[PDB]
Amino acid sequence: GRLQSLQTYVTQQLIRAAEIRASANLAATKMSECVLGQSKRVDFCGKG
Amino acid sequence: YSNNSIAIPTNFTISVTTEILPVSMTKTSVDCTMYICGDSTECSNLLLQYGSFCTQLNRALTGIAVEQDKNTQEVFAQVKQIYKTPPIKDFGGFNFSQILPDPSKPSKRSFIEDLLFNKVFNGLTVLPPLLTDEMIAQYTSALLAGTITSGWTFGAGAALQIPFAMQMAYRFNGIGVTQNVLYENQKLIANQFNSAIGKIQDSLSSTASALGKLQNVVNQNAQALNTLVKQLSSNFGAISSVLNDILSRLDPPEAEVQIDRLITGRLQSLQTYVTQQLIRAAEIRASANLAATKMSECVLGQSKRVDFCGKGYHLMSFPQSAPHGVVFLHVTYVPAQEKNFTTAPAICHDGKAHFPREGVFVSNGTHWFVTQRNFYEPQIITTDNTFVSGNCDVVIGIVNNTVYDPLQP
Amino acid sequence: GRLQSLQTYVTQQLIRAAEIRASANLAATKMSECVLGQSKRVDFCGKG
Amino acid sequence: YSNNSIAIPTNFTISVTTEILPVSMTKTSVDCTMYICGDSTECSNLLLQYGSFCTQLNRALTGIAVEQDKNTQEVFAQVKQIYKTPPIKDFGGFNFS
Amino acid sequence: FNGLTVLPPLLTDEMIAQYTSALLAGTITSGWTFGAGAALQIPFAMQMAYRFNGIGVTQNVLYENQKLIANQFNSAIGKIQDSLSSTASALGKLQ
Amino acid sequence: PFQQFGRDIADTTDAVRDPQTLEILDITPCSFGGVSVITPGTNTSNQVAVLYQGVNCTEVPVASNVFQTRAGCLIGAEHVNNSYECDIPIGAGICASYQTSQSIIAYTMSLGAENSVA
Ligand SMILES: *[C@@H]1O[C@H](CO)[C@@H](O[C@@H]2O[C@H](CO)[C@@H](O)[C@H](O)[C@H]2NC(C)=O)[C@H](O)[C@H]1NC(C)=O
Ligand SMILES: *[C@@H]1O[C@H](CO)[C@@H](O[C@@H]2O[C@H](CO)[C@@H](O)[C@H](O)[C@H]2NC(C)=O)[C@H](O)[C@H]1NC(C)=O
Ligand SMILES: *[C@@H]1O[C@H](CO)[C@@H](O[C@@H]2O[C@H](CO)[C@@H](O)[C@H](O)[C@H]2NC(C)=O)[C@H](O)[C@H]1NC(C)=O
Ligand SMILES: *[C@@H]1O[C@H](CO)[C@@H](O[C@@H]2O[C@H](CO)[C@@H](O)[C@H](O)[C@H]2NC(C)=O)[C@H](O)[C@H]1NC(C)=O
Ligand SMILES: *[C@@H]1O[C@H](CO)[C@@H](O[C@@H]2O[C@H](CO)[C@@H](O)[C@H](O)[C@H]2NC(C)=O)[C@H](O)[C@H]1NC(C)=O
Ligand SMILES: *[C@@H]1O[C@H](CO)[C@@H](O[C@@H]2O[C@H](CO)[C@@H](O)[C@H](O)[C@H]2NC(C)=O)[C@H](O)[C@H]1NC(C)=O
Ligand SMILES: *[C@@H]1O[C@H](CO)[C@@H](O)[C@H](O)[C@H]1NC(C)=O
Ligand SMILES: *[C@@H]1O[C@H](CO)[C@@H](O)[C@H](O)[C@H]1NC(C)=O
Ligand SMILES: *[C@@H]1O[C@H](CO)[C@@H](O)[C@H](O)[C@H]1NC(C)=O
Ligand SMILES: *[C@@H]1O[C@H](CO)[C@@H](O)[C@H](O)[C@H]1NC(C)=O
Repeated sequence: GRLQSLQTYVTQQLIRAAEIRASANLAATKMSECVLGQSKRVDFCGKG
Repeated sequence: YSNNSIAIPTNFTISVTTEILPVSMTKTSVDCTMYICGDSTECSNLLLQYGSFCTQLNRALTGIAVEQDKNTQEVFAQVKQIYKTPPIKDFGGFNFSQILPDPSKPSKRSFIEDLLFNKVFNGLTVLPPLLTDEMIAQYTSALLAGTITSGWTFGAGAALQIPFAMQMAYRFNGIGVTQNVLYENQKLIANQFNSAIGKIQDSLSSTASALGKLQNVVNQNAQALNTLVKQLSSNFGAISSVLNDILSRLDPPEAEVQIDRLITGRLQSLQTYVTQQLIRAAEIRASANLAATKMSECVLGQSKRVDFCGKGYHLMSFPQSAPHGVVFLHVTYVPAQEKNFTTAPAICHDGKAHFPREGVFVSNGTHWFVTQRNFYEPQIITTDNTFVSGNCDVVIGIVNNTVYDPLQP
Repeated sequence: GRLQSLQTYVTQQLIRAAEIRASANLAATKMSECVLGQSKRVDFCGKG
Repeated sequence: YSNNSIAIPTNFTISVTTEILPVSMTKTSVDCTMYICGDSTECSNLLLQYGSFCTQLNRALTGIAVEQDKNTQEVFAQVKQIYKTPPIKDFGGFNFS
Repeated sequence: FNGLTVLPPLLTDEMIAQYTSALLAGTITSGWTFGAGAALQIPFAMQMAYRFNGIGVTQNVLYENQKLIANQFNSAIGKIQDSLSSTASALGKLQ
Repeated sequence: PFQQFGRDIADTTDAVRDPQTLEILDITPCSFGGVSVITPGTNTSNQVAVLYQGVNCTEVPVASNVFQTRAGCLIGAEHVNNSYECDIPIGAGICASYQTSQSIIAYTMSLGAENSVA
């Protein structure tokens, strides 16, 4: 029982970590383009 | 390839291509106790000893459903207001009948949307989506009307009207081709656009495997549910699959242990199903984020990113709805009918080098002209379309020639 | 025991395949935009 | 920083940098019945009562393999035709050897 | 092998090399034109002038410094070879 | 004539023949679903509405104002004929809100202001 609980926790943590990594990649891209430059991509670095 | 030859197109072609992206999947919620044993009170009492092995699954499925609704909302809901096309539809020759809504049909969907739509319990329930198909079609129609009437403006502030011919001239100017190219070929371009849309409708109607991704998603979900239901009726090493017989024709201890084994088997099946659904939902969320980005960048503006919004030089895109997905029609400009020429980095007129302000030097074979890099409209070399920098000693490939000046009355 | 081991291996492989697919999508985008064109996005196609 | 001073470059530098991205992984496929017990008939008979557990794993592994093939195809196969450089390579001083 | 097998990739390494060589040849000979329609030839000096003009630097900057820029490019490529050859931990992700 | 009971694709019995009188009976599962409470927050009011997901209101008293939606049957909310922005999403284009004496209403979602560019 305890091993099943721990394995479920580990799998959920892995999926959550993948989601957070995707969000961090998006944040890094926005820092590279919006802050260090001036993006012409529509609705990427704000509305307008 | 050679060091003094350049090829420049003399015509062009307007090509429309589709693109299908799934954005959401069906929202199924499966009860734990009802699925494991929906009628045996002693089985539920036995399962209660496992702790929170039935709340985690419900929480995960609820999160997945919320994710699906958020995916649809972020992909489609991107307009503050609901725009409408004018009753008069003289757009200078461009014919949007295939994409604009049809009021005759009860569903108020366009031709292509109708083609796309027609072409495509043991404790399990399927929740309805928050946005009905009519609201998705209303969002799509609002986006189309805003793009046709306004252009870039309605996605970056107050919506501003502009004739479609002049909007297309702006979009041509945004890829390196001047306005006169469109203004002097308006009928040809309009006919090409209409023919391309007609071919798109015919191609979507003919091939039976164009909408593969949405069918893949639907089939995967159905197969997962069917596998779960089939796994429900299995012995898992016990005497019989059904637990009613186990509880009836057996003593309480052995019936209890067999029920425990069946509970373990069904719990493992449910856990595997939930994990697979979580991974699939992550994939669908990635696809929905891509679709939202394409809507923001290709539909609400003009994108200079290569191979992103179509295949060629992007002009505009039109969204179309689909069951659990979205379809774009990327209008692109592709050059055609090139012609060989002879080029030169600069020109030596009076001991000083002359470089083009914008364009490139070409040669009929005897004379020299200045032409656009994308379209062939040669014109005589003059002082206004060239700029002078340096003498005739450092450029490797300079060509002796004469330039004209307007000031000579 | 062996079924549990096999299912754990399959789940880890699925997560790893998702990560590799994200990397492959990034590589395809960089090939489309850096190689076949000239990107104006800052720090996407190299530093500078 | 001051409200009237600006700095402007007078030269430049052409710098080349690398970047490595993994596009695919090795395509494996593990049989279920053979891995669990490849020769014991009694074991296979016992396993058959567990339901369709050796089908889901095979389906997942096949999906991973076809995904790897699609990854490579979509990353690399982006040219309709196969272009060839001219036999004489004089690109104005640039050396691509 | 306990019932585990390794399938071969559909595209062999020579085919991947052929794709990469085709992309390089198209980039060198055509520019960005081959990725958006018919492939149009252009001298590499003029294509690099276009690419300089794309980042806000006029063409005369290239045309008056062609030899220096070519030497810089060649030196950079040689340094890439040396850096990849010496440092064996560069290929971290694939490993 | 020789068939006794029917099955669906998922091997679930969904039709049987009465042994005494040779007539076909259709087996339908007994209604079930989740219960959802719609509240405007304790900081505003202590009045709530109840939604029975995917269940007809006829089976509701077996196990105030009764309104039947596509997502289920809404108990305790008064269906108005107007259309406002979605405050609390119920399902299938139905939203609930706390408006003004004071009551919980259940309207149809509005997709924003109506506009028409000249
Ligand atoms: C560019 O291509 C179009 C075809 O896409 C040419 O238009 C055709 O012209 C011929 C002769 O003028 C007509 O017989 C065809 O009916 C035209 N087709 C269409 C669809 O209009 C056009 O002439 C070409 N432009 C140039 C400068 O050659
Ligand atoms: C825009 O195109 C559509 C179809 O391409 C045109 O609709 C056609 O109209 C003719 C004349 O009434 C009919 O014979 C066809 O059957 C129609 N096609 C379809 C698919 O219904 C429409 O007329 C065009 N727009 C304008 C303003 O002419
Ligand atoms: C070089 O360019 C000139 C200018 O366009 C071309 O000469 C013209 O040819 C047309 C057609 O024969 C005549 O109508 C014009 O009067 C000519 N103008 C001049 C200034 O000569 C000439 O054809 C081009 N060279 C080649 C090889 O085509
Ligand atoms: C711009 O930088 C380059 C090098 O990056 C300079 O070229 C060097 O000039 C020095 C001084 O004559 C020589 O000793 C080096 O051998 C040159 N290097 C190369 C690679 O040619 C160049 O002089 C600089 N520009 C200016 C205006 O000084
Ligand atoms: C591009 O650079 C390479 C490497 O420096 C040159 O190849 C060398 O050429 C010389 C000339 O005979 C040989 O002595 C070297 O052995 C070659 N090196 C290698 C590694 O093969 C190549 O010649 C240059 N390209 C051009 C057109 O000169
Ligand atoms: C089983 O027995 C019942 C009771 O007699 C049968 O029902 C009767 O069948 C006769 C046959 O003509 C009818 O006339 C009567 O009206 C029926 N009575 C009722 C109350 O239904 C039934 O038919 C028998 N079934 C079989 C298969 O023999
Ligand atoms: C340009 O010249 C080359 C030389 O062989 C030829 O192959 C090519 O077809 C020519 N271009 C056109 C448009 O004919
Ligand atoms: C082009 O190459 C030829 C020989 O290959 C040479 O004679 C000519 O001067 C070169 N021209 C330029 C502009 O490089
Ligand atoms: C161009 O003209 C100048 C002056 O007439 C002359 O010195 C030079 O040699 C000419 N160039 C060519 C390539 O004939
Ligand atoms: C709302 O509309 C329906 C259908 O027209 C009608 O039966 C009902 O009386 C209306 N209710 C109100 C409050 O207007």
